[PDB]
Amino acid sequence: RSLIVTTILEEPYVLFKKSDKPLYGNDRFEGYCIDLLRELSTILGFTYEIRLVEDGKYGAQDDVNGQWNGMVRELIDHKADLAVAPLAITYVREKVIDFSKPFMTLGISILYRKGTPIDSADDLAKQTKIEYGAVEDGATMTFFKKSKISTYDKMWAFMSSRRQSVLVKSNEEGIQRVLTSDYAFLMESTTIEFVTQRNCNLTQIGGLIDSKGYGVGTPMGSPYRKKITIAILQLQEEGKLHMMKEKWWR
Amino acid sequence: NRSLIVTTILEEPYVLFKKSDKPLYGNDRFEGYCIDLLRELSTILGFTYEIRLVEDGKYGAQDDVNGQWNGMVRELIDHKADLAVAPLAITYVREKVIDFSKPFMTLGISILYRKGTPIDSADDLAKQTKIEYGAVEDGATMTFFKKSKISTYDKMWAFMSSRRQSVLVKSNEEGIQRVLTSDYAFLMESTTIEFVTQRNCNLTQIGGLIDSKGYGVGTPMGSPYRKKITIAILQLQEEGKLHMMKEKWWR
Ligand SMILES: N[C@@H](CCC(=O)O)C(=O)O
Ligand SMILES: N[C@@H](CCC(=O)O)C(=O)O
Ligand SMILES: [Cl-]
Repeated sequence: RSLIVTTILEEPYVLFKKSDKPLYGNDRFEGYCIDLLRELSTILGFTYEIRLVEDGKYGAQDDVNGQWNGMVRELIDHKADLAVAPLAITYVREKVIDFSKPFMTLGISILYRKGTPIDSADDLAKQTKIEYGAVEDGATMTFFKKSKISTYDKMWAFMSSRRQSVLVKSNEEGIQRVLTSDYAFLMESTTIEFVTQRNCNLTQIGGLIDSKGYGVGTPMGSPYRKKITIAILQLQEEGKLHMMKEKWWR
Repeated sequence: NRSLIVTTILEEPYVLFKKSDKPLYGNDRFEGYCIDLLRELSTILGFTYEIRLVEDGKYGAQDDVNGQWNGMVRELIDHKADLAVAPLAITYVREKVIDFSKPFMTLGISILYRKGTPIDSADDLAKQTKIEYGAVEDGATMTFFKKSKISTYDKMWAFMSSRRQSVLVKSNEEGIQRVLTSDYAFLMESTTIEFVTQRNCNLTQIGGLIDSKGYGVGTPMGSPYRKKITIAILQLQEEGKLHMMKEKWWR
C-alpha cells in the first residue's frame, strides 16, 4: 500500500509547483523536502501520497488539555505514516514520536535588518521599542517557553504578554512583518539563510542560539524510522543532500 | 542492577588519561568531553558503568573479504559492551549493524595543513603528489574516500590506498605529528582540527567541510538505551550543557 506522508507549506522545503497546466497528486509539490521524499522512496521502494497537514501546524502540546496538534498530532494518531518537512527534532517531541537521524542541521537565530544597533539576543531582551516574536506552536516558541536561561526567559515573558501581537501564524507572515515594520523575527537559521539570499536588506543577527536537526517523523515504534535513517545517511554520504540544498538555496 | 559496560577509545580532548602523580584505578583514570557526557547521561538515566578502552584501539570498519568488523563497533555487535561513548561517527555502513543515539556533535571531514601555501582545497591535493596526504586507518574518514564516486575523492583514495603503510596512520595523534614534521596534509574531522589549530598556531584547516556527519552514542542494534540516550542528549543540548562541555574541553 501507499504511505500517507504529511507535510507543510514552507519555502523552499515544500511549495506548490507552478505550471501552465493544472497539476495533480504528488506532482503538485516541489522543493528540497519533496526531492528528499522522492529519493527516499526510490531507495526504500515505497509508494506515497502527499497530504498537507490539516490544521497547518508543526506540532505543540496544549497547556491545559495536554493534547498535541499539527503534523506531530497526525503521527501520534497514526493518521500519517511519515512526516516529511522542516520538522525539528526536539526533546518534547521525541517523547511521543520517533525521528530519523537529521537530514539537515541548524539552529534558532535572529532575522532583522542590516546596520542596526542590535547585535545579539541580549540586545533584544533588554529593550522594547523593537518588537520581536516567532511562529506560534513551533519548536522555536517552545524553546523559549521552556527555557530557564535568563535572557531567553525574559524574551518569553515579553512574547507571552503579547501573544496576540508578536506571535505569528507562519514564517512567511513573520518575514513580512520584518520587511514592513520595525520587527525582529526569531526563526530557524536554514530558513533565514534562504530569506537573506533574496532580501539584501536583511541578515541573521548574532550566532545560533541552539543546535538541532530536521528529521523524518514517524509514529513511535515504526519500522520506517531505522530504514529512513539508513537512506538519509546514504544520500548525505554520496553528496546528494548537499546538491539538493544547493539547488533550492540559490 | 548491573552496571553498563562502556567501550571507548583514547582521543584528545574527548577521552584521555587523567594526569596524576598517584596511580589511578578504574573509571578514575579517564577525563574529557566524552567522560563528562557519560557522567551526565548516567545521572539522567540513573545507571552505573565500567569504562573499557577498546582493546584493538580501533573505531570500527568492516573487512572486504570476510565481512567482519573490528573496534568499538565489533564490541557492540558482539554484545561485549552496552554503550560506545566516544567520538564515533554516525555512518551508513555502521548504522546497518548497530544503533546510534541522535548526535551530540556535528562536524565534517576537512584538511589539516601548514599555513602559508597556495593550496585551498582537496582538488589541489588530488592533482599533485609531492605533498603527501592520508588519514586514520579503518575510520569513517578513510571509509568515506574508499567508497566515494566523486572523481576528486576517488583519485585521492587511489593515492592513499597505493601508499597505505606510509600515509595511513593508527591515530589522529600520529597524523598530527606527520603534518608537523613533513610535507604532509592530514584528512581529519573538523571538530578535532578546531582543537589542533587552537593549540598550534602554525596550522590551519584548508578548504571547508568535505562532508557532514555527527558523533552519536553507540548501542547494539535493538538496545532500549538508544531512545533514552537520544532523549537525554536532546535534553542536555536544549538546556545549553553540550555547548558548555565543548567550550570546557576546547578552551
Ligand atoms: N520547523 C519548526 C517551525 C518553525 C519555528 O518554530 O521556527 C518546527 O518544527 O516546529
Ligand atoms: N572518529 C572517526 C575516526 C577518525 C577519522 O576517521 O577521521 C570514526 O568514528 O571513525
Ligand atoms: Cl532515536
